[PDB]
Amino acid sequence: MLDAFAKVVAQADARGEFLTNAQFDALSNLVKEGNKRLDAVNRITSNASTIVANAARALFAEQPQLIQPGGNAYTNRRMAACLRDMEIILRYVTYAILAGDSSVLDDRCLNGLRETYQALGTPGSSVAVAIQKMKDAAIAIANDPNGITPGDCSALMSEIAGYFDRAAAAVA
Amino acid sequence: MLDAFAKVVAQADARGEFLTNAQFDALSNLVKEGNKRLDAVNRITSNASTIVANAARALFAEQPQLIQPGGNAYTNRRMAACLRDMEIILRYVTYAILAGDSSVLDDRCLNGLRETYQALGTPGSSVAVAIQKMKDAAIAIANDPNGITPGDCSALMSEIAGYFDRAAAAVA
Amino acid sequence: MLDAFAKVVAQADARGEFLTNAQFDALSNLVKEGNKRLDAVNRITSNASTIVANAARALFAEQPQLIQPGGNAYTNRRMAACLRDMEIILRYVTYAILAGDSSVLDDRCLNGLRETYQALGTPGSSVAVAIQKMKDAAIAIANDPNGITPGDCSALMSEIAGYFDRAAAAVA
Amino acid sequence: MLDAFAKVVAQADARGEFLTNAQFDALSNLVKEGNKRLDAVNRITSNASTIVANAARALFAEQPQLIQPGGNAYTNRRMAACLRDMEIILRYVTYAILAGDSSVLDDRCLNGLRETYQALGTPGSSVAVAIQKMKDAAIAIANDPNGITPGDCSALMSEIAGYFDRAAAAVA
Amino acid sequence: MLDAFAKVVAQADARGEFLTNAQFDALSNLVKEGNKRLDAVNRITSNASTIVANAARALFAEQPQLIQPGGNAYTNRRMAACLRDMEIILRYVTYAILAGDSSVLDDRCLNGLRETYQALGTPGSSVAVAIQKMKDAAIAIANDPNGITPGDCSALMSEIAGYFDRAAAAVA
Amino acid sequence: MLDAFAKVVAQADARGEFLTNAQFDALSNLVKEGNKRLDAVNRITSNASTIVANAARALFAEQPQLIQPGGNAYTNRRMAACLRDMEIILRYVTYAILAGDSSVLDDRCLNGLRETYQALGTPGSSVAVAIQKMKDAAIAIANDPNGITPGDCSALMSEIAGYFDRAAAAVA
Amino acid sequence: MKTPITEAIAAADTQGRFLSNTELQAVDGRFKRAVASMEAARALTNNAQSLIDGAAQAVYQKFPYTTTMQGSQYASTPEGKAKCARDIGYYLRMVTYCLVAGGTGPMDEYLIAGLSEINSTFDLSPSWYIEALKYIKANHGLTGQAAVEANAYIDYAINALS
Amino acid sequence: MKTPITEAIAAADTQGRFLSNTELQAVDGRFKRAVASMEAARALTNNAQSLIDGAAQAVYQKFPYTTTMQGSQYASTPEGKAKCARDIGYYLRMVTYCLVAGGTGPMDEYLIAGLSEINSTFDLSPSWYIEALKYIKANHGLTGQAAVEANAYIDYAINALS
Amino acid sequence: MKTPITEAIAAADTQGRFLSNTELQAVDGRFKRAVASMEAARALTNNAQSLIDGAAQAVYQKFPYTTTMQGSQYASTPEGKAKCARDIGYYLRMVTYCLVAGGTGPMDEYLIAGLSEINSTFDLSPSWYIEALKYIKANHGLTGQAAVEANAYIDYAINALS
Amino acid sequence: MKTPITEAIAAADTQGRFLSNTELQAVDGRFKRAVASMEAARALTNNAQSLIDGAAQAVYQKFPYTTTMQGSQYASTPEGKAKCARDIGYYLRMVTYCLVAGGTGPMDEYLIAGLSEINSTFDLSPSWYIEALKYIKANHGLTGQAAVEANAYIDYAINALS
Amino acid sequence: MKTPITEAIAAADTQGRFLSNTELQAVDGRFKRAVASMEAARALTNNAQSLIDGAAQAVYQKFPYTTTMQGSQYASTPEGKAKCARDIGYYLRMVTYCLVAGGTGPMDEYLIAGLSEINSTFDLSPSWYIEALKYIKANHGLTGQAAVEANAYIDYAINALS
Amino acid sequence: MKTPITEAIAAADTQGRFLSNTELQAVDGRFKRAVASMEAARALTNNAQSLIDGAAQAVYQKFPYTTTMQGSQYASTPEGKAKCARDIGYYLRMVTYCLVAGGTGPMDEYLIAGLSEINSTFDLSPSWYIEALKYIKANHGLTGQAAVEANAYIDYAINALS
Ligand SMILES: *C(C)[C@H]1/C(=C/c2[nH]c(/C=C3N=C(/C=C4\NC(=O)C(CC)=C4C)C(C)=C\3CCC(=O)O)c(CCC(=O)O)c2C)NC(=O)[C@@H]1C
Repeated sequence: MLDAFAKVVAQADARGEFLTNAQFDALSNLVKEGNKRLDAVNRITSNASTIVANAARALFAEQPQLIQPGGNAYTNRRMAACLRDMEIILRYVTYAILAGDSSVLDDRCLNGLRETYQALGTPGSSVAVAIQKMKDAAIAIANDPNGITPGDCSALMSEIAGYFDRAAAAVA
Repeated sequence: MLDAFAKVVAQADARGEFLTNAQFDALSNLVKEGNKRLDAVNRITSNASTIVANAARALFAEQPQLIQPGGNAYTNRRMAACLRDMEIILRYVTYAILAGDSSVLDDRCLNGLRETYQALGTPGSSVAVAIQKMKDAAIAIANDPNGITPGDCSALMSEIAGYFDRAAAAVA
Repeated sequence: MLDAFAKVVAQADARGEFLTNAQFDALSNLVKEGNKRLDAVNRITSNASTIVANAARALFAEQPQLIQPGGNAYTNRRMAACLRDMEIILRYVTYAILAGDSSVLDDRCLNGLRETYQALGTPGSSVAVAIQKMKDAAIAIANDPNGITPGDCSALMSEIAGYFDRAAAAVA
Repeated sequence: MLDAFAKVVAQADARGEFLTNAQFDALSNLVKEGNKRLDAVNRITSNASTIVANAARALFAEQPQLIQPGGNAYTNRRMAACLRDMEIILRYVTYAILAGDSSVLDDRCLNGLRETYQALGTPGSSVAVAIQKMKDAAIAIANDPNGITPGDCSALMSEIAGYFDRAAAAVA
Repeated sequence: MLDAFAKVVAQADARGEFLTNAQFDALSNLVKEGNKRLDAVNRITSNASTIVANAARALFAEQPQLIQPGGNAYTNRRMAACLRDMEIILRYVTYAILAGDSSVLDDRCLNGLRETYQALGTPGSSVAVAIQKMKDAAIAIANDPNGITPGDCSALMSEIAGYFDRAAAAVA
Repeated sequence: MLDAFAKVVAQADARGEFLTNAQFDALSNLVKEGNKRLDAVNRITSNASTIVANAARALFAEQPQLIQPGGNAYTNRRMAACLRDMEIILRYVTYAILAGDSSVLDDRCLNGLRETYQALGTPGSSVAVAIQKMKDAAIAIANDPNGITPGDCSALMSEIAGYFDRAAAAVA
Repeated sequence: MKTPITEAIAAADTQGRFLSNTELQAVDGRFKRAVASMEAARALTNNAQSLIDGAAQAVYQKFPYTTTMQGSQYASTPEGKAKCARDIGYYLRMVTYCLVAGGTGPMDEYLIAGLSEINSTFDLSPSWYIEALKYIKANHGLTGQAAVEANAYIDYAINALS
Repeated sequence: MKTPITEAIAAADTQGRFLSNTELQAVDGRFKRAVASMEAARALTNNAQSLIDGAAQAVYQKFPYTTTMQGSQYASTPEGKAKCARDIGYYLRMVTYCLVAGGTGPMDEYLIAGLSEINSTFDLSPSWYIEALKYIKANHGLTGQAAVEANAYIDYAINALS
Repeated sequence: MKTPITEAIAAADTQGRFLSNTELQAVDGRFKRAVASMEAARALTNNAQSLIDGAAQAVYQKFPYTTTMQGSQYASTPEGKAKCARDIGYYLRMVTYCLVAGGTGPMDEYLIAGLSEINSTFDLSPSWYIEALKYIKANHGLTGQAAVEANAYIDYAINALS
Repeated sequence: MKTPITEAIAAADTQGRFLSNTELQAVDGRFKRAVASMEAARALTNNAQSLIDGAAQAVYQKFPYTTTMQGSQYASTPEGKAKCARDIGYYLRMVTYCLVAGGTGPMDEYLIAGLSEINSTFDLSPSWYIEALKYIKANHGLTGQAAVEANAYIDYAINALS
Repeated sequence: MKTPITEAIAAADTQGRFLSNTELQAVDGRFKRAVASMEAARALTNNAQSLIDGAAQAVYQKFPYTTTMQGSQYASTPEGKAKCARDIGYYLRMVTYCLVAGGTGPMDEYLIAGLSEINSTFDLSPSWYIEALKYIKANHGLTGQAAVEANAYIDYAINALS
Repeated sequence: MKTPITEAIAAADTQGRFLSNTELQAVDGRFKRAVASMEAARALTNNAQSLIDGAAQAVYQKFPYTTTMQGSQYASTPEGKAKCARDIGYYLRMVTYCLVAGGTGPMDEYLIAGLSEINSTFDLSPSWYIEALKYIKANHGLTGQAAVEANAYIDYAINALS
């Protein structure tokens, strides 16, 4: 597992170099923006249940074959497994938003996940739809300008978007 | 693991259908024939030891290279392993005769067994000979018309034959 | 695991033969030379630490890129892992010298070691250099004519050389 | 684990005796009454959830100190643990009703249960109240004369009562 | 494990009460003093090795029978075990200084430690001497008025003293 | 585990002393007698099966209540367990004869064995009879003057007797 | 899938044993009981629609708020009623599967596994499906041992919801 | 009990390590944030009764059937209302504990563990307690970071019920 | 002890489950079959002595060397014959226990466990006890399902010796 | 394969250690004893046929029924005698392997593993092979330590059959 | 790599939990402390050469034998001094990494793991590197909390060598 | 304690086996080698003081700084020299124990276990004790196999320090 700081460290060690000002300024700026990152993580986490549910409800409205008999989300065991996967994916995304680095998302969630959905026969392209469903909902929640010190989080909201696309790209 | 009843259930659920009369009659008939199935299972099980032994004795009479030095059934550890395999195969066949379905035989015995005999270098074609040796002996025992309420078990004896050929086909 | 005696046994059993004089004489001669084999094992073992260290010191003198930042032996965790591998290899060589047979070296050290050094990205060709570094040092120590009953160990020293080349051949 | 049949067997073996008619008649009578035993087990099992709930609701009505802050059934973790114990006890009682012997109840539930409730500080005398709460409810359900072939189950209902008192005696 | 905050919480829940101002003021004051607590923990931790060593050196100067042949700290395995115990005790003390509560020290170090030193035959009274050796050294280090914002830590240094005496009281 | 040599070592270390001539002579004499010790171990081991069997046959002839229904050696599972215990005891005795010290017999067989036979209800006094049955048979075999270089083993045969009595004393 | 036969086999394959008279007695009991279970399953199947349509109303009467409140979890829309009727059918259909198979396996696999996660996620109250199961149990019109089989698996569902 | 300090210690005692600057930074963050958490806990505590009494009505208005239906699980009796008001107090009181402790531990230990078993056994709908938590969240009258702490632990409860 | 009822309970207590229709069917099959098993056990018991005395001679005829050879393992002494007759009784008595209990448990516990260790230690040939079991199986004079129960447990013994 | 050298190595490779004087002493003891083991193996090998042919008759005399009884397990046919003589050779040949290797490994691997399963399946009595081993032990014509090595591995076989 | 953030995540991913206010407080403490850690890392970096060159002499003065004794482990050759100065730089550079990352991870991964094996194999005395760390700690010219961060990670190194 | 005999027993007690010719050969090798080990142990013991006093000076000459530097880890005080001479005696005495026992056990148990922890804690350099072991190895005045035993256990110590 790496965060935005440990990543820069690991790249300097490989070259045997101390950090340069170009890097002490980039990391100092990361710190300057930490409060935004924490609001974002708090906001998405405190709406985890609604994000997954409404995203699930909409996925099954658009693709009703996932829930008819013989479908991959038919029966409660596969429905629960499906809601679980959506929760697990959103959980490792919020980890990446806090670390400022996607490493945890890759090693411990996405890596090998495409091979898994093909062994059990799950439509990864449908999982990808679910992932970008939660993306739009999470950004809406994280970037909500209400009840929070006004400011620009556009850069942050773009980074958050990268983690979701990274996940939906790894399964589709 | 599935039996003849759970199999029909699993096929209706996939289509989301209640059972039709065509299936309530097929399963009711299966029940009508249960006593025959139990005699067959009892008869083969109570002669397991003689079935394996006489089948082993005959396999090594026809293929004496399996037991000469350097042979795959040479030494007591490989002889025992061989008698064991014969017993294990006959054991999962009698399971299938009771379940009316080969699923247990496939998942828990035959599946992957061909790859195993090729890794250790065992003649699967000789195992296949052993399996149809026990088949003829078991049917003889199961279909013995003596000391049992007379009737037709020809359909049953054919099903039993299918399980043995299924096993000898998976190793040969 | 086999030794020079168990190997000959295993080859007779495969043909179902008692041993012949040609083999009772070869094995009796092996016994005649046992004292030399024990001096050799004792001498290499009692200089294990210096063999690995001086061999490591020289490997990193000739290939200083293994120890500069980004190198496979950079940091103490990879340096230690490297000294460890050198010690582990020398340890299974001394096992083979005592058994008079390379089986233990193959099954429990070399087999699969090439695939391992390619997964983690280690230069197996550098490991091979290290192995023949210890070879020359160990033979020097084992064949030292000082403080020991004079005699010919040239045959033994050649066998010992075979175990090292076998190891350096399996990684290079 | 013993049932009414295995118990009689174990007592004959200790004396090395075949069974006498006095015992072949007692065990044959047990069989004659098996249908009643199965109705009883079915009836209590199919009302397990209501038995435990209504019994819990009444225990906490009579002893409201178990559920006020600082009480042993305060917080949801201890409430659940308490409902669980009630379910576990009723579960091993229904096992004894089917076996016609209390052995399973003793070895696998009651034995050591008094020592457990004193280590964690639970009022075993309150557990005993809960147990006889379920007893009266279960007998009411098992002995309900409605929707069932009329007959005398008074002997059975007395045996069932013995298992509950045995449990409430072991904790009180 | 409890800290000064979780302890107050656990005591309110037992009575079912919200916190009173008397407690919101005590806990707010604890926070006011947190910086001192962190300096203390940092200072003792960064001198752990010297604390244990000098304390060990002095214990064996005063009680040279612990290290003569037959002594409980004779041989390197018992010397190391002894230095280890001193390090482990100092480690759970620094945990208590950070938590503001001795619970972790009791459950995970001291509880059962007296019974352990009597089974293996270690002089607990000597362990107690070692513990108050580290106490005086740690307080000296933690309360050093040099290179730190001047202020009163006398209350803190007394709490720290309580954890050491608690440990030396549990073994002596 | 200790042998006659490691025992003397452990006693010198406790006093911090080098060995004295009184001990270099005692241990040198032990070596002088090693061949006798090896014949004894070989002779008892190569008759293990007959020792246990004939000893078992005689124990059950003298105490026929151990094998009548309800007896502790009744049924094949308790008979086998009994023959097993006799074999296990004789096995740790032959270990002590080779080590010249009873430590292995005490730590790994006898210690706690009395408490075990009282929990399961076995007559330890009968086990003691079995143990001295094997003693007389083993000494007869070990001290047989036939087919072996003549000499005095009376001292050895007395030591062997001590190990058996030690075992029969620990259970009786 | 948990049936009397797969349990009998599972008990033998667990201990490495061939089947024995101990297990064959267990299957003979299944084959015998099948006569009463079949005619129960046939009846529930033939009157499945009236039992679903009546079970739905028993629920909408007991809990009228489910037809007037706003929310995708309620039956206040035509799509919500379709979903409810569907779910009630699912429960009844699993009861027939359990009778045909001779055990809880069908319901265990297809319905009970994950029930708590789904009922919570989608804010479906178990009280609703128990009421629908109580209506079926009272009105399936079975008598004798056919009714004992039906109620056995209907109560088993109810206990899973409680 | 899960607090920032017990986690920092747990992380060290797990790896056999002394504390380090890695862990002390974590506790400094607790000590700093405590200023905003305390004044939130003080406020919720001082206005606890009006927040419970208003939260109870928010529920009885949203789900009016809980005041008219028969059953010990409903608030249609004076004893049932007492029980409901009690439970709502329990939730609020755990929120204050979480603010005082600096983490979820209090709520995890005393409330969330066993919640699903109890809510099912006693046929209590989670929708009720979420509505009561939504009313507190809207009307606690906190602003700034004091409000961020309160809602953090109120939403954490709501997610445990969802 | 392995009976149809202890297996049914064991299968439930294993998965943490209450009993179900799956297990009760298994016991109903035991209670039904008991009628045929009982009359088999009664018959073997009433003619136990003639079956033991005939079984002993079937052995001494097939393997006459057991009556003439020297050794405590043989029946060439009056004490050895007593031992043999005793062992044959043991086998028959376990068969009755298996019929009374409804499964192999009695024989599994009291006889089969340790059989190979004892038969080897004391140099008792399994061929002897199989011949005695074959004589009982042929001459027990049972017919119909009473005979199916007896032979089921006699063949089970024979397979344990093979 | 279990020899003095593979044990010495196994003991070191187990603890992660290089060899030590502890293990080299163990192999020096093998190299020394080899002189007595070799001449034993040479002798048994050179007189192997007379020892097998005499061992076979010792068995047919002690247990004459093996030459007259019907059954594929007996030596009452020319094929059965060939099989018996073969098996006796196998035992003798494993004894020589054990002497050449310096330990039980050869016999452990090639003969003792599975002995009980085979001797039971094929109804071969261990008493037969022990008698053949007792005849070899008495008539191998070895003296001194060569005889101590031979009997050590012959008795080891006998104990495996007992 | 052990940082305050990876620990906070690790603690959550361990228990299967989403992040909570418990963990976010821990990271806020990192972000705050970063201001003091950064300016420490910047200073050590800008004066890195004078601190290495002075640290090397502090060692050669305290242990003068390292400059006169023969052996590749000593600084008595120009290549040996280069190696020593290199190692001292390594230690200082890891201290800056630890300040930038907010924890011991960099030093744990790249330096402390394997330290005892290397220092023993190559006969490097820990006393040397502690003296070099003591010289840096005294002369880095930091004040206030910037100095508290530097010494925290320098003492952490020293304790790893002790 | 690791001796040739406890290993031979341990190898048997591990596999549940009686001793065999495989293990007895291993002990015969111990009993034989004992003649050369004993006279080595006797010699080292009789000349133990001159070997310790000479070994101490070999160290103080090679590393003269140990007699002039300040610190409780050095021999610059009369108490420090006593400690050093004591430690050197300890090493020699363990070598004699290893010869008497026939293996590394004595040194493994009493000296090597914990060596790295102690040598680090007390800042004792392994180079010192290796130099003292090299002086003993050169000057013990043994010849032939008595010297091979001594150096075997002295080099074993040296490798433990390297
Ligand atoms: C006392 C038990 C009886 C007895 C023993 C005895 N033996 C010897 C001589 C020898 N014994 C052995 C035995 C072994 N050495 C080994 O390495 C092994 C295992 C592989 C064994 C079993 C040997 C080799 C000898 C020397 C050669 C020989 O045959 O003499 C003696 C004489 C004393 C001595 O040590 O030489 C004795 C007394 N003899 C009796 O009369 C006792 C009944």
